[PDB]
Amino acid sequence: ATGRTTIAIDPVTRIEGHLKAEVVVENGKVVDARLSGGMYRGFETILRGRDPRDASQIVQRICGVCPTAHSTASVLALDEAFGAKVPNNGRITRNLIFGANYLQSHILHFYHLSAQDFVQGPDTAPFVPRFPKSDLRLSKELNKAGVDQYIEALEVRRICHEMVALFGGRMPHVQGQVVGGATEIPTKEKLVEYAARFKKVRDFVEQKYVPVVYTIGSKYKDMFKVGQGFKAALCVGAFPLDNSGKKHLFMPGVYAKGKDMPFDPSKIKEYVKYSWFAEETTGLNYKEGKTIPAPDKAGAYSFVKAPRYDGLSLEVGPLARMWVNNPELSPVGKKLLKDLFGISAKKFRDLGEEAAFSLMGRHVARAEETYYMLGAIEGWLKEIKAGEDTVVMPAVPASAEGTGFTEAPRGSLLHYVKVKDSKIDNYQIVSASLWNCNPRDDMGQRGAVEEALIGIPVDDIQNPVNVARLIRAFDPXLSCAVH
Amino acid sequence: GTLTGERPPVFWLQGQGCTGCSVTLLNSVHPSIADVLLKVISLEFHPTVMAWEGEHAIEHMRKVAEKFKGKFFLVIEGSVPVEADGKYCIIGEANHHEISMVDALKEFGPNAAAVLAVGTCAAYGGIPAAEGSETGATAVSKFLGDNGIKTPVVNIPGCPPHPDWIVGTVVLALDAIKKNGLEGGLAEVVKVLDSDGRPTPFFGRNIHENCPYLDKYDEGVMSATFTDKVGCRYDLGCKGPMTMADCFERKWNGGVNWCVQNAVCIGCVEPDFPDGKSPFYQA
Ligand code: SF4
Ligand code: SF4
Ligand code: FCO
Ligand SMILES: [Cl-]
Ligand SMILES: [Fe+2]
Ligand code: NI
Ligand SMILES: [S]
Repeated sequence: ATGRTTIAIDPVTRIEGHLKAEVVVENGKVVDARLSGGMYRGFETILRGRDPRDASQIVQRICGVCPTAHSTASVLALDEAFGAKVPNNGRITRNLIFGANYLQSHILHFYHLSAQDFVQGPDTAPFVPRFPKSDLRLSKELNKAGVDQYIEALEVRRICHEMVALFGGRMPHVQGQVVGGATEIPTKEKLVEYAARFKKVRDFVEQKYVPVVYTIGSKYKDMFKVGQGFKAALCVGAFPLDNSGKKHLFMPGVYAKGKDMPFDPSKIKEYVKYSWFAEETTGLNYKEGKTIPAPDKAGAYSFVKAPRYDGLSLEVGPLARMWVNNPELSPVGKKLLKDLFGISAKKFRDLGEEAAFSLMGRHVARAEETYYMLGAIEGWLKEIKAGEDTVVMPAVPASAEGTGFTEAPRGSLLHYVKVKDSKIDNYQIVSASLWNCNPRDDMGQRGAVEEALIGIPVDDIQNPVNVARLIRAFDPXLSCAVH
Repeated sequence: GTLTGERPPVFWLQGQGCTGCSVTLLNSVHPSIADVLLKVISLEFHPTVMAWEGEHAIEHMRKVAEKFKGKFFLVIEGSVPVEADGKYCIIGEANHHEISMVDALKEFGPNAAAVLAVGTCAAYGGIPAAEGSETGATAVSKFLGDNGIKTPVVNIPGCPPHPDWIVGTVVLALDAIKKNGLEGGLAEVVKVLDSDGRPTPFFGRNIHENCPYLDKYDEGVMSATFTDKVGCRYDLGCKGPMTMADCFERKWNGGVNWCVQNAVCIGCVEPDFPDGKSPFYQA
């Protein structure tokens, strides 16, 4: 048996943003963890005093990987506050703009962020140097397939951004979503252009990406046995499928302690004992949220606040959404689960709680979700009406409030705005990687990733590769988490 | 390019950025990002994409920086916050010491061949320096000057920049250096920067004076809803008149759209962005 080694990793690379992870290893396993989000900008104070319509541009600069998610949450919050009634065709157009970035983001995450955890790249920077014992298990052929797909995926993710820009104007940082809808009516010609790009993305997802995740996973079966954490998840709903506000591609729900429960947003509170914010601001629901930085506060270790749902520490993201909603698995997933794993499965939960809530399970969920999104986009391409108006032009209210709820590629996102004297009085963001990558709450309960690190194997303290492998399975974005 | 050609070392440091300047670069069409990474530059440190991590990644950058002292390119994405002794942006930890963005720029800035301030945050402060902020977010050139660091700075702004502005500025610099050496080449680059540090091939022309809707502007024919694509966008908030960029011709994302066609220009390449360009949706 071995004793303790304490390992600090700053920067954690092949994520978005600024993260330090510190783990305590005893006898070959992580026994404690602390995550530190290291960069703060303070959008919630920058936004104050502005014309509320500016928010749907300003807030995207929280993150240039998921800006369409922030755009969406912001315009939904503004729609509610302004009483803007988005035309049906604008609802669909928004779904086409945002849906295309789910494809971009998941492909970016698996190939350009995560795949080097399992694949040795070409012998030049930024693929070397790396840990001398990186635990890269793939055959020469399968490793080369991984590199070839990494390279192809650079073009595929770029094509996804062309899809976003067709009706979104440009990407990163769309111009095409505003309060009241979408700024550009889709034309027949541009819908052909979107569909032609979408077909190429679909073929890559179906033929390369989903199969490679199961295939690599089958060489790392041990990675389905670690990373469970609390086995607790959150989904707030996303992609409205009609104009009622009640039907969504991903429906809301909470899962914790083995039980499904409804989602009530009034049960969200953000704690700050272990966060660099003034102690008087602890425990606030977002409708009363406050952002008062305290970078010298003793005992704190992160610029991420600690959100809790009725006291529960929950995770968010593809696993959360796919677990809560339990869709049918992809045809190739069903086949490869049988052929490579001996698993008979029809729906996502047939993986079982332990394997789903695991390091490799989160990669599988993300690939499955990418396939699921293809069918949603196909549906929207059949439902959209070329030439039909997509926007209304609402007057700015003097006094109002609104909340926008959606699912960013990494998990649940909400924006809350309060307007007073026709200007932003408060704006509060509760984002996906906030739920995943937060520090302890005021009672000392760890954040989701902190808890999922417990039990991670570190058989070689000189090459502790599984620490960051676990972190990357959650697709962290610390710029989103801190804002 | 060729896989076996000369490729200068680049370190890419993120301060108060959003990673959008990195993502926009990933969207380069010609040359593709694969070709940039394998044939044009050697990206030795970049936290979003590099293989190694933590103190080992920092030490790798330090070893390359010593070997190529005076000769590496330093890209900065995001602003540099000076308040609270730099604590609003920590970029790494090595030798049991945290490394702030302030520390990192003081360490590597003096030893770079040139600093490329990519994006409006790095070039001019941008959103992190806007009204309501409290981190002391500072533009690269100002931070370096305040600290006596004389290394040349080239600004490639935008929020985000177009990939062609980033790659094209790199290509222009590398060509000047091939013809004239490092000092002579950087002198030739500086000669083609405007008063805001921006390369004139990309930022030397005004959007509005080259806009396809200029006739409508001059006739006073203004769209009243975003989806009316016939009229000028001025009353909807377009900041084209005060913006120097080539978007009207280059467009975005493989030429599929641009901000004025789709909605409005928000003036994202300008030193006063965002506050001097706000409100975005009124003239
Ligand atoms: S105000 Fe904008 S849309 Fe109108 S002519 Fe000028 S740049 Fe073009
Ligand atoms: S059109 Fe205006 S807002 Fe759009 S990228 Fe060009 S300068 Fe920036
Ligand atoms: N996806 C994404 Fe960004 C994060 N985390 C948000 O919300
Ligand atoms: Cl997004
Ligand atoms: Fe927040
Ligand atoms: Ni993000
Ligand atoms: S993100």
